[PDB]
Amino acid sequence: SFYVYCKGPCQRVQPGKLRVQCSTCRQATLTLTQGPSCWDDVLIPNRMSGECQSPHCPGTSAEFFFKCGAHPTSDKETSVALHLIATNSRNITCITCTDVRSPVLVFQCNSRHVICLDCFHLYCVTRLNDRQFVHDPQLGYSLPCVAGCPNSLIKELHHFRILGEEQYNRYQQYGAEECVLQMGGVLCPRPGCGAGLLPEPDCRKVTCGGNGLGCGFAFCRECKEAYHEGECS
Amino acid sequence: MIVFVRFNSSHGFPVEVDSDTSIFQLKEVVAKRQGVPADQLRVIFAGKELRNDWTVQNCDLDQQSIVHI
Amino acid sequence: MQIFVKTLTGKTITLEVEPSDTIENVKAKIQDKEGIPPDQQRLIFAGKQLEDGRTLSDYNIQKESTLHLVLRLRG
Ligand SMILES: [Zn+2]
Ligand SMILES: [Zn+2]
Ligand SMILES: [Zn+2]
Ligand SMILES: [Zn+2]
Ligand SMILES: [Zn+2]
Ligand SMILES: [Zn+2]
Repeated sequence: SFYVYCKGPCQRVQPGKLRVQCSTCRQATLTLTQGPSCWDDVLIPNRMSGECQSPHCPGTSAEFFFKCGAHPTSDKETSVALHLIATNSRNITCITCTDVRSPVLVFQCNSRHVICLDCFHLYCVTRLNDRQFVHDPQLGYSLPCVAGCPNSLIKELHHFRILGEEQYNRYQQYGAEECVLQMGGVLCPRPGCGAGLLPEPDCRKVTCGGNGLGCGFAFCRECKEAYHEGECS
Repeated sequence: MIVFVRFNSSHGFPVEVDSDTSIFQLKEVVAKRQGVPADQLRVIFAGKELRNDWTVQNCDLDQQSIVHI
Repeated sequence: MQIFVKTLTGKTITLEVEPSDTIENVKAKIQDKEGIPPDQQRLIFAGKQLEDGRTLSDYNIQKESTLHLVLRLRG
């Protein structure tokens, strides 16, 4: 079975359904020439093909979508696929707690390590609050295998939906902050602000209020106090 | 059980069926509602055309899923 | 569909978008609402900078999800 995050009404990880529409008219009228064999076939856009059987449309490209399977859903009531999550049919023990639960998340390390969702939730809630998530300019704010295996950063960041709503929003906040900093940017030091700013690297003067997006504070990026001439302190 | 039909992208309408109900039976009942021939109708579900001889059970149609007739 | 754009201050803007709207397209609508020139805008989702050429669907951004906005300063 496949698993998705249903944002409503389930607000949880649920078994999902795979469906397909024509990429041009966005209607489930396309008949596939062949069935999908791998995740890439359904995840990478325009990868598979067929004929949209609505006459006025010369539909060629197939667009796969996923729905929650726990209740009836409309055609456009889509959920994000959590492709790392799998039914634990073979009763593989969790790499962390050693217990058997279903479903489980499978890391894309060489050892394909398996973690239960309780422990994954735990791994995530622990690393975020300790600022131990990793920034990759290619992937974003992610976590590797809990075992610390190389090249194991989670690519689909919707997996962090297991954090729950509030912690998920915090995750996204923290990730955006980290993105700014890794790009050589600054967060405004004024209390109640904290706007993400990306000045030229040469500039010491950073001004935060033109369109209402800023607080107008002009500060020195080094000492983070009001802009001054010469050396700090 | 109920199956929703989108006739030529029209707003889905419910149709009551059984496990034993065939595709042509559904084609007929829809043809009557739309007053058209059942022979001009094609049923599309999960990127596949459903053949007349297939039943609802055989097609693994879940409660209140949608076909594109 | 409805998505949200938030600054790191928590200031929130609501946009009406399609999954097919490019990141460039999302950046525009923001100018229409708040008057921020698109060139000054950088959009981020889950800590990943969004590239103009790409669509919301490329990042699997769902209805009612949030993008983060930060500003480039020329000085
Ligand atoms: Zn659901
Ligand atoms: Zn089409
Ligand atoms: Zn565990
Ligand atoms: Zn591993
Ligand atoms: Zn500020
Ligand atoms: Zn200074």
